[PDB]
Amino acid sequence: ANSFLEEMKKGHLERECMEETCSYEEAREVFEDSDKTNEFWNKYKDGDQCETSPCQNQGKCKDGLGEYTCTCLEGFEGKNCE
Amino acid sequence: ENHGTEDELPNYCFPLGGVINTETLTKVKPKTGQENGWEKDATEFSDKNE
Ligand SMILES: [Ca+2]
Ligand SMILES: [Ca+2]
Ligand SMILES: [Ca+2]
Ligand SMILES: [Ca+2]
Ligand SMILES: [Ca+2]
Ligand SMILES: [Ca+2]
Ligand SMILES: [Ca+2]
Repeated sequence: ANSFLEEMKKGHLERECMEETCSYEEAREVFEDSDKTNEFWNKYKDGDQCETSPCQNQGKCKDGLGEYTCTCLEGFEGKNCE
Repeated sequence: ENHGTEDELPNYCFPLGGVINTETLTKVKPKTGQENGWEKDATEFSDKNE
């Protein structure tokens, strides 16, 4: 959360992004990266859509807010690499 | 002889460093021909400041 002694203490993902809503910055500080927070900011509010293994044809599934991104190989296209 | 105390003013105490609840910000500069174009700019100023 956003407090005056909480954030005053060094932020911890185990001490902010768990019991509390994990809104932001406390979702990023401890992670100190835009390549790890954005991937954790969509697995706490709307869930990880890649737990169903949606991207077929051995594609890659990346988790986003409200949807997922599928990486398809050569000769594969479509919304979910189907 | 009990006159009480003279304590009209408060007597605070501050953080060793002056301030410790800072937050991070990024420099932004006006755009041109947009009446609000506020665009990023980090050619000279580091993108993260306290
Ligand atoms: Ca934190
Ligand atoms: Ca924190
Ligand atoms: Ca725990
Ligand atoms: Ca905490
Ligand atoms: Ca606590
Ligand atoms: Ca902070
Ligand atoms: Ca910050």
